[PDB]
Amino acid sequence: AGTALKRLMAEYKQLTLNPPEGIVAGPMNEENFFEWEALIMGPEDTCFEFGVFPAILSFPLDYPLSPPKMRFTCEMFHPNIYPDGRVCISILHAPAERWSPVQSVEKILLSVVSMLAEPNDESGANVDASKMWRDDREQFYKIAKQIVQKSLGL
Amino acid sequence: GPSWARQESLQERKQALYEYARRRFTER
Repeated sequence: AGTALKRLMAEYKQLTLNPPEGIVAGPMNEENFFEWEALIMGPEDTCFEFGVFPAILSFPLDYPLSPPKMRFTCEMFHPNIYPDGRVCISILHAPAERWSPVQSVEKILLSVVSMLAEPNDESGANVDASKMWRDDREQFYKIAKQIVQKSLGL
Repeated sequence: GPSWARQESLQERKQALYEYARRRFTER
């Protein structure tokens, strides 16, 4: 085991022992701790409430020196998620608060939950979603509920 | 416990989150 592997094993154990609300995360298979799936639930009383959004987190060899990449494998409609599902957030950019020794998988996932709860507007990875959030919030909320339904298969 | 039980537990927790969310999304 190298430094990345020991750290990922430790973070997985901690996430399992202390699960964040509405987040199920870990390696997809323990024979490769560099590829994780995280299921993130849209928080209750927010526009994506009860959506279940799967994301792949792909970790670099030198973790935790460098951040993972993260992409959703469900449809999304969000200012900070590219149309192809890639997540565009400051915590995942190499040195707002960017990747550093303080950061962790738990903080990545919590930051994504927060951005769902409160969509923000610096990045424009989805300009249509950025514009609808800014100017037609009621219509944004209608599409969010559709994204939720789709995430549940309903 | 072992790897395989952690993996089955993880997959069970994923299934359980979907079941939980579908109930909440369709309730009232």
